[PDB]
Amino acid sequence: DYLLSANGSKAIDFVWSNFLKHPYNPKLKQPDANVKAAWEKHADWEHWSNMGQDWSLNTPSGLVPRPNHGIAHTLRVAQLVPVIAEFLKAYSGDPKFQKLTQKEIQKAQYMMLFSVIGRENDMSWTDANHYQQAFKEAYNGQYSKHIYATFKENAQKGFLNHVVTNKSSLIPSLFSDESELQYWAEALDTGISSASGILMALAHDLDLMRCYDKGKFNSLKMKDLVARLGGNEDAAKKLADYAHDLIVATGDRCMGYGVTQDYNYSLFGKCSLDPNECLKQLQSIPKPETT
Repeated sequence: DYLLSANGSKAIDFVWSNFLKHPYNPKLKQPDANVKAAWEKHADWEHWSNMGQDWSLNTPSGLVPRPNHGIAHTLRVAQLVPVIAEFLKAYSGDPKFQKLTQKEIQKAQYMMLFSVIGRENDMSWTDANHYQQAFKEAYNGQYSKHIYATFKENAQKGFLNHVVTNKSSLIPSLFSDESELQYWAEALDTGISSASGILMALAHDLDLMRCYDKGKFNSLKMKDLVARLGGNEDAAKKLADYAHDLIVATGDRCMGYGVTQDYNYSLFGKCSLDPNECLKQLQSIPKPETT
């Protein structure tokens, strides 16, 4: 809905041109030797190479930077938000989800456009916890700034930059005033009980089927989604099927759910190098109906 609006289109162009079309930062590709050694002692941690994973992807259309957190991912999580809201209203059994007016849902969708702009590598929140702990263990307890939290602070900076540059178009029609804007900017700091926060978290969670294996996606994402939909596994599966179909529509990899696939390099390149083409492919997917 909001992604074709003037405000949506301008936000997409901002995040694409200033952040998402550019490479990750080579200085964040891997830890130093000391941090690596401390990290490797934790056999239960995913390997430190997660920091440099998914750096870029060659496609017939060009070399795609940040392929696992680029324009296709960003547009999909934004597109998921209104559909998730309709599923929550239909199946959650929690009346708190009717605080989701169109304006609320549009703000949540808008925020998702800024949800990965601060990234300088592909590492997860858990990876950043591990880096910070490994740093402490390698360097006599010394403190280091949490890498993922720094990404989110940089995203807040870029979000606020865009919104204030376009304040007359966004306040009060999307954000009522500067105080409300401040609350939504603080909502980018994702590490959650509000209706809009749950909505944004579920969009992030669903799209992780692109990079989680099936055991991890089912245990860490699907169980929670089913419980949020009142235990309705059929409804959760319809919603996950939609997230899967958006992934396939953009040529992206799908590892954790449904009919799995590797990248379609041609389609992924076309979508990942042209936001408007990516959005066109996304909107060709039927939105599921709720009872």
